[PDB]
Amino acid sequence: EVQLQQSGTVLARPGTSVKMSCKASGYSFTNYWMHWVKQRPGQGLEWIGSIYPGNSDTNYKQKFKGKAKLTAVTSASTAYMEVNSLTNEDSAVYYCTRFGNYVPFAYWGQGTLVTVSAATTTAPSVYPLVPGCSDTSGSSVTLGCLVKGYFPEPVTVKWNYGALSSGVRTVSSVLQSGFYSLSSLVTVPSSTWPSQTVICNVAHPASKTELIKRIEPRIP
Amino acid sequence: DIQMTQTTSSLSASLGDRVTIGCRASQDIGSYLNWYQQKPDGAVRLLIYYTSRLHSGVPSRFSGSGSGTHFSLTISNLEQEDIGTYFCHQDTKPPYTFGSGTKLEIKRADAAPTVSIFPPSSEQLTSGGASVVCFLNNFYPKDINVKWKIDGSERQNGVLNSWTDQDSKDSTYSMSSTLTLTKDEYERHNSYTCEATHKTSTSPIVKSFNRNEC
Ligand SMILES: CO[C@H]1O[C@H](CO[C@H]2O[C@H](CO)[C@@H](O[C@H]3O[C@H](CO)[C@@H](O)[C@@H]3O[C@@H]3O[C@H](CO)[C@@H](O)[C@@H]3O)[C@@H]2O)[C@@H](O)[C@@H]1O
Repeated sequence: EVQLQQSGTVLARPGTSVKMSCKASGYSFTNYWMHWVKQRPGQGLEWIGSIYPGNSDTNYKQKFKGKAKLTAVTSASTAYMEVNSLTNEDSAVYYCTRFGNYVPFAYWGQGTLVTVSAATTTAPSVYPLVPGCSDTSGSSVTLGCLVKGYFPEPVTVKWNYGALSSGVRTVSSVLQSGFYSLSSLVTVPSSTWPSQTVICNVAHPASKTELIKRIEPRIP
Repeated sequence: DIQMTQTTSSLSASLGDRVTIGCRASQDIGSYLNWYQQKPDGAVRLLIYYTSRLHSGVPSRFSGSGSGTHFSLTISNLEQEDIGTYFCHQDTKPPYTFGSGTKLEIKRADAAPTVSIFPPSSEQLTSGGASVVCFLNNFYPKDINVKWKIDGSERQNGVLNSWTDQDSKDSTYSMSSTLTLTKDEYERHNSYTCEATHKTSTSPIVKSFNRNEC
């Protein structure tokens, strides 16, 4: 019922600013403190500050004064945070979260991932993972998609537009020489493939790409 | 500021066992200590607030204790759904501070991996690159190594290893090892071999193909 809907992933150059949003629904926006929290990879959670949309009173951790700016727009039931003078240390997932009443952070946004980089967006290359010609044998087959050379994070992978979820294994992304790669694999029965379309759907929000790769037997 | 310190960064425990996750505050924070669970998809959920009070849909298996300086979240009998990272949070007054989280893994019966090897696709090859993939499926424990041999010789360079998160249903892991070469390099060799060493067997699980398709 209470929901906090945050804006999507952002890629920003060092020295610039980003403004992210957190749309609140299912409660009276002006009657609760909205807090913002920063999560850097392997570096815990850090409280940035809070705003009370009712009167737009703000609190900041000393560190973030002049660095993060919290605003609220009542007509839009939306809380904003603008982070300026961006550095590598600002690359993080930022959460908006509601405080109170008589409970702490009971409701959380899904997080907004910020990547600070001078590098441009690069869509992934997708290649099928198909058993070799001399592979023998089984009642189940393992198929996959190699997702290579993309930037920034994230990439999501699904199978048959989400209809295939059982036996799906998607490994964590890896950063190598400035670019990310990952792979997703699925094990399906021998009578579903090559019989049916097994497509991997690769989405890369930063490049606004939604890719498909058909998994088909090798050329004989 | 009040420094929040979690006892350990990672914990492994069997289903049904009692699990405690500790948090320590650098000053006395009374009862103002909260526990959140973060799932692999990054979703955050309040479990315990004000030291010991359970929140929405939180199983009775959860309990909290606190002295004002030392705190713990306890799970009476570990369940499958309890996988995740657990963070403490003091909210006496601004600035609020958090512990750095304890990652909770399920300890499972040992499981050997199922291994698969994937030659480069014709699609990739015609574009000038070649990746060979070794996939190790549904094993436990997480610790596993993959050795690549190209024409019988070990190759460590251009190899990328990555794991899935622990399976939310059966607690197994999977991983892939990706060997990247140029097409020209790939076509200069015949035999491609990955060897998977795991505690489940003293002998490596070996998967191989020959580029000559035989
Ligand atoms: C039980 O511990 C858990 O609760 C605290 C959070 O509790 C605080 O939440 C709201 C502030 O957001 C605050 O309650 C005030 O807001 C309500 C009005 O909107 C009023 O009920 C109350 O207003 C004032 O606050 C003073 C309370 O001392 C009271 O004198 C005056 O009415 C409540 O303090 C979490 O941190 C713990 O987990």
